[PDB]
Formats: sequence, structure tokens, C-alpha cells
Amino acid sequence: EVQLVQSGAELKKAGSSVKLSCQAYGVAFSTYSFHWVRQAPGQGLEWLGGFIPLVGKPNYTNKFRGRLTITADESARTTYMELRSLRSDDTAIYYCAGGGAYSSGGGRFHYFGMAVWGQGSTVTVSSASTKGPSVFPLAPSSKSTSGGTAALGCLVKDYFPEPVTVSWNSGALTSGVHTFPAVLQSSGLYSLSSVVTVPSSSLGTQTYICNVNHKPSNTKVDKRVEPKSC
Amino acid sequence: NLWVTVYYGVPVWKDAETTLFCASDAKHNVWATHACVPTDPNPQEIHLENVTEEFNMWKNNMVEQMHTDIISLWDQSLKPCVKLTPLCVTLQCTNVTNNITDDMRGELKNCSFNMTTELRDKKQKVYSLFYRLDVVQINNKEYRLINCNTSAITQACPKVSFEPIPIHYCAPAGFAILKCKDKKFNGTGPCPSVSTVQCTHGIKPVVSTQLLLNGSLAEEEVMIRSENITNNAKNILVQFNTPVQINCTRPNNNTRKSIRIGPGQAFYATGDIIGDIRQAHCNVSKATWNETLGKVVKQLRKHFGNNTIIRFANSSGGDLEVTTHSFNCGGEFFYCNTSGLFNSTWISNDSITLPCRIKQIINMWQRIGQAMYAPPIQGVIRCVSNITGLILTRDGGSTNSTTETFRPGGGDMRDNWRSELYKYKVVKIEPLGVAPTRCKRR
Amino acid sequence: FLGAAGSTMGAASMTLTLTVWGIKQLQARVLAVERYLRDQQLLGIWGCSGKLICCTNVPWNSSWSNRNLSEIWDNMTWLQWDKEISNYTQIIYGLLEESQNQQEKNEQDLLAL
Amino acid sequence: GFLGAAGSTMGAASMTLTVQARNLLSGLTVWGIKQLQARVLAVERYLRDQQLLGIWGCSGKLICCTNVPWNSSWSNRNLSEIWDNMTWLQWDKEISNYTQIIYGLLEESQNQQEKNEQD
Ligand SMILES: *[C@@H]1O[C@H](CO)[C@@H](O[C@@H]2O[C@H](CO)[C@@H](O[C@@H]3O[C@H](CO)[C@@H](O)[C@H](O[C@H]4O[C@H](CO)[C@@H](O)[C@H](O)[C@@H]4O[C@H]4O[C@H](CO)[C@@H](O)[C@H](O)[C@@H]4O)[C@@H]3O)[C@H](O)[C@H]2NC(C)=O)[C@H](O)[C@H]1NC(C)=O
Ligand SMILES: *[C@@H]1O[C@H](CO)[C@@H](O[C@@H]2O[C@H](CO)[C@@H](O[C@@H]3O[C@H](CO)[C@@H](O)[C@H](O)[C@@H]3O)[C@H](O)[C@H]2NC(C)=O)[C@H](O)[C@H]1NC(C)=O
Ligand SMILES: *[C@@H]1O[C@H](CO)[C@@H](O[C@@H]2O[C@H](CO)[C@@H](O)[C@H](O)[C@H]2NC(C)=O)[C@H](O)[C@H]1NC(C)=O
Ligand SMILES: *[C@@H]1O[C@H](CO)[C@@H](O[C@@H]2O[C@H](CO)[C@@H](O)[C@H](O)[C@H]2NC(C)=O)[C@H](O)[C@H]1NC(C)=O
Ligand SMILES: *[C@@H]1O[C@H](CO)[C@@H](O[C@@H]2O[C@H](CO)[C@@H](O)[C@H](O)[C@H]2NC(C)=O)[C@H](O)[C@H]1NC(C)=O
Ligand SMILES: *[C@@H]1O[C@H](CO)[C@@H](O[C@@H]2O[C@H](CO)[C@@H](O)[C@H](O)[C@H]2NC(C)=O)[C@H](O)[C@H]1NC(C)=O
Ligand SMILES: *[C@@H]1O[C@H](CO)[C@@H](O[C@@H]2O[C@H](CO)[C@@H](O)[C@H](O)[C@H]2NC(C)=O)[C@H](O)[C@H]1NC(C)=O
Ligand SMILES: *[C@@H]1O[C@H](CO)[C@@H](O[C@@H]2O[C@H](CO)[C@@H](O)[C@H](O)[C@H]2NC(C)=O)[C@H](O)[C@H]1NC(C)=O
Ligand SMILES: *[C@@H]1O[C@H](CO)[C@@H](O[C@@H]2O[C@H](CO)[C@@H](O)[C@H](O)[C@H]2NC(C)=O)[C@H](O)[C@H]1NC(C)=O
Ligand SMILES: *[C@@H]1O[C@H](CO)[C@@H](O)[C@H](O)[C@H]1NC(C)=O
Ligand SMILES: *[C@@H]1O[C@H](CO)[C@@H](O)[C@H](O)[C@H]1NC(C)=O
Ligand SMILES: *[C@@H]1O[C@H](CO)[C@@H](O)[C@H](O)[C@H]1NC(C)=O
Ligand SMILES: *[C@@H]1O[C@H](CO)[C@@H](O)[C@H](O)[C@H]1NC(C)=O
Ligand SMILES: *[C@@H]1O[C@H](CO)[C@@H](O)[C@H](O)[C@H]1NC(C)=O
Ligand SMILES: *[C@@H]1O[C@H](CO)[C@@H](O)[C@H](O)[C@H]1NC(C)=O
Ligand SMILES: *[C@@H]1O[C@H](CO)[C@@H](O)[C@H](O)[C@H]1NC(C)=O
Ligand SMILES: *[C@@H]1O[C@H](CO)[C@@H](O)[C@H](O)[C@H]1NC(C)=O
Ligand SMILES: *[C@@H]1O[C@H](CO)[C@@H](O)[C@H](O)[C@H]1NC(C)=O
Repeated sequence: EVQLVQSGAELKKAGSSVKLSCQAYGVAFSTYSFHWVRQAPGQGLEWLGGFIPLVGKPNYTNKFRGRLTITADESARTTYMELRSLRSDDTAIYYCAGGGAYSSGGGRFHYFGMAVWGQGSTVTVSSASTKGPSVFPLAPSSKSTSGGTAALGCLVKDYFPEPVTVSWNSGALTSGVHTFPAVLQSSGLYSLSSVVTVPSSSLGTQTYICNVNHKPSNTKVDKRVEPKSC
Repeated sequence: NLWVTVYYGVPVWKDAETTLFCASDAKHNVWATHACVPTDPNPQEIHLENVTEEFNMWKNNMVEQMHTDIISLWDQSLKPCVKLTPLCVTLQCTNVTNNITDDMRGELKNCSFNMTTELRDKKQKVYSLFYRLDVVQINNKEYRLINCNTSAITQACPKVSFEPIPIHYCAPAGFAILKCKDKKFNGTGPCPSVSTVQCTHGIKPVVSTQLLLNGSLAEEEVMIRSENITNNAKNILVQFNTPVQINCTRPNNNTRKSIRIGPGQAFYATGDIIGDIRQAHCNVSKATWNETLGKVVKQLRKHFGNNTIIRFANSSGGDLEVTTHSFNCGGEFFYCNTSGLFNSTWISNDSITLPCRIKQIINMWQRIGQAMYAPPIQGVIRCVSNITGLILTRDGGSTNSTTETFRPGGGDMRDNWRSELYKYKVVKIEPLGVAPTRCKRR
Repeated sequence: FLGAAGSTMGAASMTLTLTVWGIKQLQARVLAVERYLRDQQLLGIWGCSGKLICCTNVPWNSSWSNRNLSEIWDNMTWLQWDKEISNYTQIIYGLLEESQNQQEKNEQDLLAL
Repeated sequence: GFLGAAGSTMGAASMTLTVQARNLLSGLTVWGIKQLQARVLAVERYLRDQQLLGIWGCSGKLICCTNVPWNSSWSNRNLSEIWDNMTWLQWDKEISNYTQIIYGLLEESQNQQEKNEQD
């Protein structure tokens, strides 16, 4: 199976430059077609540039002319996208996608779309500094129990920039898990809550741990949630 | 609206048979490697990704071509040589004494006979030394040569060497050789790691029985291969992981004499051995053979079960070529007794000496009608070789047999070169295809 | 050389660019010359000489293969494709020759006036 | 099939050139050497014809137009009785006398064309 692996999140200032990498596994790199597609928060998809390593001539949209460069390292089986003169509207999630093509001779190439997508890299353009998140336990109690079901969670507060990944019991607990979208507080830092509903009889026997990871600040916190002692 | 489009150079191939020529690394040798094309210093090998091919070790058409080529070269080298027709006379023979040992009693014979002169009017009386395996008693004693009731002998030309030289088999343009790179390939079935080449590696035509010498070694483990492993009428081929050294020697200091049998025709007889007369033999290492047999038993148990008793016993019945390890060491032909190599049972510093005999009238390729005389070689003879495999056979033990018995085999030279050409196949390239597109000719 | 044998058809479309021994050598030389000349002549009679990808004027008959262009150039290999249309190769080969002869005649007619 | 239009008129047989074109290249003992010289001879004849075509500017073509005007001394028949009332086998017997003159004319004309085009 073809797989595309992208780099991690990035924080940049206005006027700087950003470089993202995308590594391909399972195909002959030179004859595959690779494209870059960005998505702004709450908006639709936008196509930035596409490129076949063997031909070597990238194609760009006119809006990003002069600021976008697409290169390839065949030995590493990687493709690089470089964006310059970043602005506030450049904050987005960037996906690396791939698709096959064929030739009928005479400079004619016909495509089929982007069939394989990467996981995406979040690039945030802002002057604020990176801050680690604070994790607090939203403990189960008599006020959080309804019909034998008790809710317990973790509040992740005061971090910058997005994103943060939150799992339960190292991914073992997925049923009933609601991870709420991050909200931008007035202080400029993000906050969210990740909660799970479990049987009330399992509170005294099952250990619940929320694992939060904020890659931009290199923060990894495993917080145990227990009913409040009385 | 689709149209036909022509593509020249597509990667398609089919199974084929063709004539392969020879390339050799850049003068009198049986296999005329001086007439072969020079070899490229760095040959090109192309790995074929995501390709699975089907190989069959036991239906390769390269083996038959190699067999025919070897036999044709052997016959071609023997045409200008001297015919020994007047040698089929009645010899008067006696036993050779004077510093023979107790093991060499009656193995050499002193035989006198009347020979034709260069004048077709008078005869001469001459004598020569013959091995006991070359003469037959007829009723001192009267003997005759072994062959003078089935074939005629031709004396091998003494300036020709029997030393094997590596040969590369090459395919013509429009053909390719697929090669299997799997390290656990058993010769038959799909090989999920394939490469393509134009030439095979150097292959030495070593003629021997019961033991493969100077060949190639396996890369991971001892390999056992057979066409149908449950059919005991099929030979089992064993490929070693590490070679076993063997030292073979003929310690007599021989002498050569020339007898003129006609105008321009000479016969090379044996004169007198100076010094004492001793037996020829080969040495193998005991510990290394024990280790190799243990590994072979361990790999053989995967076809017969965890708890079967596996025993090795010597050969049984047949001609001297088949019942002995027969080979050729620097001109002389040896037939060695391997009853100490295969004598053991396996339940779930020192040396082994194999005594050998020497024969001078040779019948090759299991043929009748063409014998060849090998002229004597002067001085002591010694050579060193690597054992790198085995040819085995199994007995048909019925009636709830919990033990299996394996015996050394051989005799057919196709199994010798099937152990080298087992990863190769020849294919034909077809670089022309048609496909539908949406474009039209202007 | 034969490096795209396991890739899709579309990916592979981008990268199309005496004595005992003495008797055996001569036959190999003759065979190579014969094969080269046969392939060149077959290309020539179709009007495709000097090209590696050549566009023809013969419509594709759906009875040869009814698959879409997505499962041909993105899902098969040339070895898989050769197994499907092997029975119809000679029909297409004759059609190409007739089509090229018609083109030659039409060019002559155009030059006539 | 092969040579099937041998009795057809010169116009009806001009549409079957590819049928005869492909049947010209592939279509030790007593029998051993009688088969190799045949292959070599076929290859040499094919190459000679191809070179003759190529040096006239007609390389890789079935019908090729030239700059040599038709000298009336060769033949005086009009086109209505050549392409509709004659056959190639009947046409060859008439103009078999003047073939080499035309061949030399074609060679010189093509060489002149190349020489003045490259200039
Ligand atoms: C497996 O491989 C090993 C290693 O490759 C092989 O062992 C080698 O065997 C060869 C052949 O026996 C041996 O080479 C001989 O060694 C001696 C010293 O060089 C010589 O006896 C001999 O040269 C004479 O014979 C040649 C053959 O014609 C002549 O070209 C040469 O001029 C010599 O002939 C002169 O001398 C002889 C006797 O002196 C005389 O009769 C002649 O008239 C003439 O005057 C060869 O070079 C190697 O030394 C061996 N190598 C090792 C390491 O032991 C082994 O044979 C292979 N096994 C099998 C089964 O094939
Ligand atoms: C054709 O052969 C190639 C080479 O063997 C195959 O490529 C391999 O594909 C597998 C997936 O099928 C890749 O595994 C994945 O790789 C990374 C790193 O481990 C990761 O995404 C996954 O955890 C997984 O392991 C493998 O890396 C890749 N190998 C190479 C060298 O690219 C290919 O799949 C074969 N094609 C088909 C159609 O089977
Ligand atoms: C083989 O026999 C011959 C005779 O047939 C032996 O040669 C003779 O040996 C005697 C005794 O030494 C000499 O007197 C003679 O001159 C020798 N020659 C002849 C022609 O008679 C020879 O020694 C014997 N060889 C062996 C190895 O036993
Ligand atoms: C390998 O040989 C064995 C015989 O040694 C074959 O097995 C026999 O098959 C026949 C029918 O063809 C049966 O009647 C016998 O009873 C079988 N013998 C045994 C001992 O089971 C076997 O089929 C051969 N394998 C192949 C692949 O042909
Ligand atoms: C094979 O080994 C034997 C036995 O070790 C060697 O023959 C001689 O053996 C005696 C004792 O039986 C020793 O005293 C000698 O030293 C051995 N001979 C030599 C020359 O050293 C024999 O030499 C060995 N074979 C080879 C080919 O070297
Ligand atoms: C076969 O003969 C070789 C030599 O041709 C022997 O190797 C020698 O062994 C002695 C005794 O251990 C060492 O001193 C030498 O250094 C070795 N020579 C080389 C070149 O390696 C070998 O031992 C013999 N093998 C057998 C089984 O007899
Ligand atoms: C296999 O080994 C057996 C047993 O060692 C050999 O049989 C011996 O043959 C000799 C004559 O060559 C007799 O004197 C012995 O009495 C036999 N032994 C037994 C136990 O019967 C047999 O020759 C060997 N087979 C070969 C070498 O092919
Ligand atoms: C191969 O070797 C074996 C074992 O040395 C030979 O068997 C011996 O044969 C002799 C007579 O040649 C008997 O006196 C011994 O008793 C036998 N030994 C055993 C252990 O049985 C066998 O004959 C040889 N093969 C031959 C010469 O073909
Ligand atoms: C026989 O086996 C020996 C021992 O493995 C081989 O000698 C090796 O040769 C390679 C290639 O030249 C060397 O790199 C190794 O160092 C050698 N090994 C030792 C232990 O010396 C030899 O090549 C084999 N083949 C022949 C024909 O003798
Ligand atoms: C050789 O011939 C002589 C006399 O011609 C005869 O006595 C003798 O038996 C013959 N054979 C020999 C010496 O083997
Ligand atoms: C030739 O003689 C040998 C030895 O006596 C004998 O075994 C063999 O059968 C004979 N061959 C023929 C064909 O008569
Ligand atoms: C060789 O391996 C194949 C599977 O690849 C198996 O079917 C076959 O029986 C094997 N042969 C032997 C002799 O083990
Ligand atoms: C063999 O005999 C010859 C001739 O007598 C002698 O020169 C040579 O040294 C001998 N070789 C030995 C004893 O190894
Ligand atoms: C070979 O191994 C077997 C099995 O362990 C053993 O019985 C025998 O003595 C060994 N031979 C040796 C070490 O020479
Ligand atoms: C035979 O015994 C070996 C010992 O290592 C074991 O690995 C193998 O599985 C056994 N074979 C069976 C149980 O079929
Ligand atoms: C086979 O091995 C047995 C047991 O060690 C031994 O008695 C016998 O002599 C051997 N046979 C040979 C070496 O021929
Ligand atoms: C091609 O023809 C062969 C031989 O008649 C037949 O077996 C095969 O099914 C045919 N294939 C197709 C796709 O028509
Ligand atoms: C043969 O001549 C007849 C009468 O002119 C004509 O109708 C027919 O087409 C010709 N056939 C061929 C095969 O040329």
C-alpha cells in the first residue's frame, strides 16, 4: 500500500519562510505525481502545486507565484514545499497528496486525481511564543453520574499553538470519548476538554488516564482521573 | 471515443528456448575457452521489483545444452589423436614385486607383447606396466586389454589439459536471463525476488560422482532438493553451507617410455617406478564431516519428522564408476572407496583416509563403443579440493519403517550441472504493445 | 532494462527508452539482426517509424476489452494486459496496415490536384 | 492473401502493397547449412531494397512522389489504359528496358535536392 508521511507542526512569524517535507513509501518515486493542498480553519480545500519528479517542472497556481517552491529528493524519496513571506492568512493545515498518471506520447500526460493523502502539518503564523499546556482532571462524582453512567475527563488549558492530541488509556479506551474542538481564549491561548462516559461500577476498579501530547512545545502529560476523595 | 496507440519498448516477456553462446575471462584445453567471447569486467544486473516468477529446476533447457556442449567438445578434442588398434594382442603378464606393500599386491602387472615396427615386415618385443583393472585373463599367464571386445581405444593427446575453466553462458539480443535471488529457494515454484542479467556466473565443468567438488555454496543453510521427495526413485541433491577440504595424492614416481608403433605414431607406456610402490588415497577431516552430516540430518528431518532415525550406509551394486567416488586429478583418473564417509546412525585432529584405485582405459558419458587411453603422468601427483554437496538416494522401506536409509549415488552428469543452473531461466523479450487512449493521429 | 516489469502500465509508459563455440556465436548474431529488422519493418508499415509512442487512426473495438481507462493504466501491468488481448493482436495489426495504406493513397490524391 | 491481386488492375492492386511488403523478411548437416544462407540472403536482399528506396528520398514509404518528369520516349500510353486496362506483371514487361535510366535520374534528383536544401 502507498503511504505518505508528513512532518510535524510549525510556528512561524510574519515575513519568515516555512519548509514542509513529505516522504513516500510503496511506489516508484520518479513516475508518481505529488501535489500540495492547504486548508484554512473553517474553509474549503485549495490546490497549491503539483509535480512529477521525472519531468521535473512543477505547476503552480497564480496566487502563490513567486512565494512557493516544490522540490524533490529522489534518494530520500521525499518532496519539499517551501513557502516564503508568510502572512496571517497563511495559517493552515497542509496536506501532501499523490496520484498516478500516464502518457500518450508528445508531452501529453493524463491524471486520475489524488488517491493517497498524508496526515497534514499545521502551520501557524503568529508572533506569540510556544507555551506548554496545563492538564487538570475533571473528576467523576455524584453530580456526574446518570443512570449508572459516570463522565470523567481532562481539561487542557493555556497552550499555543494548535494542535494537541488526547487519547485515553493509551488508545485502549475509545468508546464514549468526546474530544471537544479547541476554543481561542481572550488571552490568546487555546483550551479544550476531552471527556469519556463509563459504567459507574468501573470507577473503583478501572484506571483512567488521559495522555495529552503538544508536539510544538514537546510536552507529553499522562494524567490519571479518579473520583474526588471525600 | 478511444483509439489504438502503439508503444515500443514495453516490459513483456515469455518463456523461450534458444542457443546460448560462451564468454570466458581473457592454450590446449579440452573445452576451448580461447574461442569464447571476452567477458565484460562489470556485468549489469537489474533487480525486478514487485515481480514474481515461476522456476522449475528439473525442466531447465539449459542443462541439456550444457550436456551436449560438453560431450561435443570432448569428442572434438579426440580426433587428431593416435589410434591404438595394434595394441589388442595377447599380453604375457606377471606380478610386479620389488618394494610393493601388502596393500599393493597384484595391482600392477608387467606385461610383454609383440608390437608392429615402422617397417611392415618385422616385429619387436616390448613390455609395459598395466593396472589390474585394465587387463582380463584369458585361458606366465595370457591377458588382453579390457576393451578389446566392445570398443576401440584412442590414446589421448598428451599436450591437452583436462583442467576445468569457468564458462559463462550468454543469451543473444532479444533474450534475457532471469535469476532467482531467494535464499530459501527449493528449485520449484514461485520466486518472489527476481533479477535479470545477460550472462550466468562462471561455471566449471567438474565431472565426478557421489560428491560435488569446486562448486558453489549455499548462503543460509544446507539445502535439500528433489523432484518428488516421496518418490524414492528420485535423486536428492544436497547443497552445503561451508566446504569440506579433501586432499588426494598418488605418491608413486612414474616413468614414461615411447614406443614407435608405425610411421609417425608413438604409444606412451609406463616404464619403471623408482622408489617403493604405495597406494593412492584421499584424506578428509573427521570433525568437519561430522558437523556437516549433523547439519544434513537436521535439515533432512523436516521432510520425515521429528523422531525418525536417519542412517547413512555405503553404496550397493553397480559399475565401478557409480559405486565409487570417481574424479580426475591432474590427468590421472581416481576411483575412491567412500565406505568410511557414509557409515553412521542418528537418533532424535584426526583424518579419514579413503583408498583409491587408478584406471587408464576410460569410458565416459555412459557410452559404449568409444574408449580412451590416458597416457601416464610423470612424478608424484597431489591436489586439494572442496566438497560442496552430495547426491543421495533413499531405500523403499515399507511395512511401518521408522528409519530411513540414504546411500550415495550419481552417474548421470546432468545432475552435476543442475546444481549450478538451478536459479536461471531464459526468456524472450516482446517490446511492442497496443493500448486504448483518447488521442488521434493528425 | 526491464525495470518497470512490476509497475503499472502508466508508470511504465514514461520510461520506454568450424568449432563448437564459433558455430554458436554466428547463429546468435544472425538471430539478433533478424529480430531488429523484423521489429523495424513492422513499425514502419504502420507509419510509426522513428517514434516510441505513436498515435494511430484505428478506433478501439469494445469487444477487444471493455474496461475503463482507470483500471487499465492504473491497475494493471503490461504482462497482465498482454494476457487479455493476446487473441486479437493480429486483427489489430492488419487494421493498422490497411489504415496506413489508405493514408498513403489519400496523400497521393492530395498531391495530385 | 499473398500475391492475390496478381491478376487485378494496377489501380486495384495499389491498395494491397502492405500484404506483399510483410512477406519479404520472414514470410553441420545436409539440411543444416541450407537454412542459414537462406536467412542471410533474405536479409541482404531486403537491405538492398531498403537502401535503394532510402537514397531516392522515399525512405519508409509505400507510395512516394518524385521530381523526375516522365520522358515520353519511355511510353506514350495515357493514364486511362495504364491504371484501368493493365496489370503490374503486364506493365513491367514494357518498361523493363528503361529501368536503370530512371533509377539514375531519381538518385541524381534526390542528391541535388538535399544539396540545395542544406544550402
Ligand atoms: C579443484 O580446484 C583445485 C584448485 O583450483 C584443483 O587443484 C589444482 O589441480 C591442478 C591440476 O592438477 C594443479 O596444477 C598442477 O600443479 C603442478 C604444479 O604447477 C603441475 O603438475 C601442473 O603443471 C603441469 O601440467 C600442466 C597441464 O598440462 C601443464 O600446463 C604444465 O606445463 C605442467 O606440465 C609440465 O610438468 C609436468 C609435471 O611436472 C610434466 O608431466 C609435463 O610434461 C610438463 O613438463 C599443474 O600446474 C594445481 O596445483 C592444483 N591446485 C591446488 C591448490 O592444489 C583441483 O584439481 C580441482 N579439483 C577437481 C576435482 O577438479
Ligand atoms: C512493491 O514492493 C515494494 C518494496 O518491497 C513495497 O513497498 C513497501 O510497502 C509496504 C506497505 O505495503 C511499506 O511498509 C510500510 O512502510 C512504512 C515504514 O515501515 C510505514 O508506512 C508502515 O509501517 C509500513 O511498514 C514498505 O515500507 C514499502 N517498502 C519500500 C522499500 O518502499 C510495495 O508495497 C510493493 N507493492 C505492492 C503493490 O505490494
Ligand atoms: C618387467 O620385466 C622386464 C623384463 O620383461 C624387466 O626388465 C628386465 O629386468 C632385468 C632384471 O633387472 C634386466 O636384466 C633386463 O635388462 C631388463 N630388461 C629386459 C628387456 O629384459 C623389468 O625390470 C620388469 N619391471 C618390473 C617393474 O618388475
Ligand atoms: C510422488 O511419488 C509418490 C510415490 O512415491 C506419489 O504418491 C503416490 O500416488 C499414487 C497415485 O498417483 C498413489 O496410488 C500412491 O499410493 C502414492 N504413493 C504414496 C507412497 O503415497 C506422489 O503422487 C508423487 N507426487 C507427485 C507430485 O506426483
Ligand atoms: C593422509 O594422512 C596420512 C596419515 O596421516 C598421511 O600418510 C602418512 O601417514 C603416516 C602414518 O601412517 C605418517 O607418518 C606420514 O607422515 C604421512 N605422510 C606424509 C607425507 O606426511 C598422508 O600423507 C595424508 N595424505 C596427504 C595427501 O597428505
Ligand atoms: C590438506 O592439505 C592442506 C595443505 O595443502 C593442509 O593444510 C595445512 O595443514 C597444516 C597442518 O595443520 C598446517 O600447518 C598448514 O598451515 C596448512 N596449510 C594451508 C595452506 O592451509 C590441510 O590440513 C589438509 N587437510 C586434511 C583434511 O588433511
Ligand atoms: C559396503 O560395505 C560393506 C560392509 O563393509 C562391504 O561388504 C564387504 O565386502 C567385502 C569385499 O569387498 C567383504 O570381504 C566383506 O566381508 C563385506 N562385508 C560385509 C559386512 O558383508 C561392501 O563391499 C561395501 N560396498 C561398496 C563399497 O560398494
Ligand atoms: C571399501 O571399504 C570397505 C571397508 O574398508 C571394504 O570392506 C572390506 O573388504 C575387505 C576385502 O576387500 C574385507 O576384508 C573387510 O573385512 C571389509 N571390511 C568390512 C568392515 O566389512 C570394501 O570391500 C571396500 N570396497 C571395495 C573394495 O569395493
Ligand atoms: C575452497 O574452500 C576454501 C576455504 O573456504 C576457499 O578459500 C577461501 O577463498 C576465498 C576467496 O579467495 C578467500 O577470501 C578466503 O579467505 C579463503 N578461505 C580460507 C579459509 O583461506 C576456496 O576459495 C574454496 N575453493 C577452492 C576452489 O579451493
Ligand atoms: C612374440 O613372437 C614370438 C616369436 O615371433 C613368440 O614366441 C612369442 O610368444 C610372441 N609373444 C610374446 C612375446 O608375448
Ligand atoms: C567382454 O568381455 C568381458 C570380460 O570377460 C565380459 O564381461 C563382457 O560381457 C564382454 N562383452 C561382450 C559384449 O561380449
Ligand atoms: C518446494 O516448495 C514448494 C512451495 O514453494 C512446495 O510446494 C514443494 O513441495 C517444495 N518441494 C520440496 C521438494 O520440498
Ligand atoms: C622422481 O624421480 C626423478 C627421476 O629420478 C627425480 O629427479 C625426482 O626428484 C623424483 N621425485 C620425487 C622423489 O619426489
Ligand atoms: C559425531 O557426532 C555423533 C553424534 O553426536 C557422535 O556420536 C560421534 O562420536 C561424532 N564423531 C566424532 C566426534 O568424531
Ligand atoms: C522438529 O523439531 C524441531 C526442533 O527444533 C522443531 O523446531 C520442529 O517444529 C519439529 N517439527 C515438527 C514438530 O513438526
Ligand atoms: C562402520 O562403523 C562401525 C562402527 O564404528 C565400524 O565397526 C565399521 O568398521 C565401520 N565400517 C567401515 C569403516 O567400513
Ligand atoms: C483466447 O483464445 C484461447 C484459445 O482459443 C482461449 O482459450 C481463451 O479463452 C481466449 N481468451 C479470450 C479472452 O478470449
Ligand atoms: C479477374 O478479372 C475479372 C474480369 O475482368 C474481374 O471482374 C475480377 O475482379 C478479376 N479478379 C481478380 C482477383 O483480379
